[PDB]
Amino acid sequence: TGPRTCKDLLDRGHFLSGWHTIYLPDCRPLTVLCDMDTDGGGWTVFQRRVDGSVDFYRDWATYKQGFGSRLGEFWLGNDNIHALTSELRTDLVDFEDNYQFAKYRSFKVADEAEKYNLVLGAFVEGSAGDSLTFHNNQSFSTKDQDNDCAVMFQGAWWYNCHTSNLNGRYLRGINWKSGNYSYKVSEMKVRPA
Amino acid sequence: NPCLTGPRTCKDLLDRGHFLSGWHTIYLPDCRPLTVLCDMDTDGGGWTVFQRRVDGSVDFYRDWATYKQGFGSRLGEFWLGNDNIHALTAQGTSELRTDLVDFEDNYQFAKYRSFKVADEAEKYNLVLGAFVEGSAGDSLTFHNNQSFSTKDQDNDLNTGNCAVMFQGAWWYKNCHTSNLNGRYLRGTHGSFANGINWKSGKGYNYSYKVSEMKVRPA
Amino acid sequence: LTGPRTCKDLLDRGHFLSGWHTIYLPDCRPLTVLCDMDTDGGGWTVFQRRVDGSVDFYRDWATYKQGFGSRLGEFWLGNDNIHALTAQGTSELRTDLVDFEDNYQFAKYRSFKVADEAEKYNLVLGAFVEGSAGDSLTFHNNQSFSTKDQDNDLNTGNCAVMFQGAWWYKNCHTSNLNGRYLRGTHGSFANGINWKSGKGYNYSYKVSEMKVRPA
Ligand SMILES: *[C@@H]1O[C@H](CO)[C@@H](O[C@@H]2O[C@H](CO)[C@@H](O[C@@H]3O[C@H](CO)[C@@H](O)[C@H](O)[C@@H]3O)[C@H](O)[C@H]2NC(C)=O)[C@H](O)[C@H]1NC(C)=O
Ligand SMILES: *[C@@H]1O[C@H](CO)[C@@H](O)[C@H](O)[C@H]1NC(C)=O
Ligand SMILES: [Ca+2]
Ligand SMILES: [Ca+2]
Ligand SMILES: [Ca+2]
Repeated sequence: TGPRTCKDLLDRGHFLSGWHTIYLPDCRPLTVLCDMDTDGGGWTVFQRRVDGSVDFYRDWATYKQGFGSRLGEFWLGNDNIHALTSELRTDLVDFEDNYQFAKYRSFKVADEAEKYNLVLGAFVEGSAGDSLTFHNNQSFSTKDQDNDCAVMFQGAWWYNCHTSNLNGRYLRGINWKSGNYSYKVSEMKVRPA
Repeated sequence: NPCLTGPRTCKDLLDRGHFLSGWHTIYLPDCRPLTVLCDMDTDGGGWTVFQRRVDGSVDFYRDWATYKQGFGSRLGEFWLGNDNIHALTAQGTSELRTDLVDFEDNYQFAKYRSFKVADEAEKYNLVLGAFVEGSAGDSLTFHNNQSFSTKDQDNDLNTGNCAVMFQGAWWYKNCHTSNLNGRYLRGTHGSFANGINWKSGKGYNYSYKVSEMKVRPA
Repeated sequence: LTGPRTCKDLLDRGHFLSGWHTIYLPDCRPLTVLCDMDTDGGGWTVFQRRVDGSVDFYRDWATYKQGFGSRLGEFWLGNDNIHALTAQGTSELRTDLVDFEDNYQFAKYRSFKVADEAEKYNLVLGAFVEGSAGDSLTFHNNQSFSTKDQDNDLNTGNCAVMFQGAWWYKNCHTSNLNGRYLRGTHGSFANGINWKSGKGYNYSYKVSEMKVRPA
């Protein structure tokens, strides 16, 4: 029928990163941020931090539906991420402009009934080093839902409790252990396996 | 056919499950499409943003015709246009919100119960309801029932030219206690009250990093 | 749709804010482009934008051909698109430049056309009309586009490599707007976002934009 993914869009000749609408297997439309530039492109970005203008210390309902701005920082929403999911790439930039990434061969979040349980594939490569497998098979947790954190390190993650905290505070935190240091830029993105 | 099925406000859009802030098209009461910036994130969301300053990349020291039609960029700073702002507030009760950020990352705000600008014939007269609350303090009530003025069309209550003296465009009285369309002066300035100023907020000598004005139906 | 064919059409239809809109190319191919509705009367289609150095412009032929970058920031629209945009009739060109002290310079030319890929996206430029940046494009008239992997210049070496850009290089250049984002004055010779008649071979601008409008 029409574009299912950012990869479809890239194959149809959309070469600039930006917000495009795609159709989920639901057939429900959704405008997403396509990264057409990184690692071959065709990535759908579901998380972005870039300047600390958006509060990421949010409750369950807010993470469920998504929040933020197409103009800047956002979380796409756990329902959308579930519908969406296919491999994972996390991109990270520090304040010295150093680039660091990690790539997982598969990435899926379950539905709300399974509390958006993270089921993550094998680490593939990445100067950032593996820091999410250790959170595999864990529900998602927000300040208004325990799960052995969210309040301790101020954020929301598949928390006993973490080795990455990308929805943490913009401290200039947004931590990746293998990578006390909060990154300038963080992006989480997906692409058909 | 799209007018009758399309959304009429950002609140409608939020109601249809649009949770990310961004530019969407809505249909004015006369059925004309208008691409607006929806703030879905702040104070429950569903706000239509008609003003935004963020980096000083756009000149806001503009004439009447330019303020009338709107100017700026969807990528950054803009004024939606006085005709559009009138169309959006002409019928019913839109509350107004003002969000301000300083260069030390202090977020401040002001909220009013209703906000309407009249049409061009009435020179976009401001009809402002009650100040509800806001950490930024009230700096708009002073401007109720004032015409809008630009450097080239002085409709203020000052014997001189407010828009020229304070280098902006606004519902100036004699002259102002707020000046959000003022120069992008970046924090403190020696020049007097000619920046993005909110008197009850950071005063007449400090120009905000971020300014946003937005409406939502009551 | 038979609708808007240019950013100027959009402006006439009452689109007053700069931003990305879709237009219909001469062949009815739809294209989403950045419209500058603010500058010099507005109605400009922007095909090049530098603003913060977040995008690598040191790219190969295929990449310049199809376009690259981001609607959120820096981009090159793509040589095929630029050709499609400028084949029929008269597009005038405006080049807008902003230094790190926020001073604006510009250059305006009466006509601007790039040929198709067979003709190596040749520069066909009209008379300089005015501009505070001076004229650093006319030197480049009637010259094939070159990238690091496709050397069509008049130098015995590879201009694109020597000045880390992609341009209508001769021997080698007087402007280099797709050069490295070097942030102001730089010791290194002429490998930044340079406009000789502007801030010279040793100053790289903060902002650069190249745009077209029906004359
Ligand atoms: C907005 O401001 C306009 C000025 O442009 C106000 O118009 C003025 O309204 C006052 C009411 O407070 C009128 O004063 C009254 O004058 C009559 C004589 O006509 C007198 O009997 C009363 O004792 C009282 O002083 C005044 O005429 C009028 N002036 C003009 C030039 O129209 C208007 O009231 C304001 N509107 C709102 C909603 O505040
Ligand atoms: C352009 O240059 C080509 C060779 O590169 C030459 O054949 C032709 O005469 C030139 N045309 C014009 C109009 O300058
Ligand atoms: Ca006056
Ligand atoms: Ca080659
Ligand atoms: Ca050569």
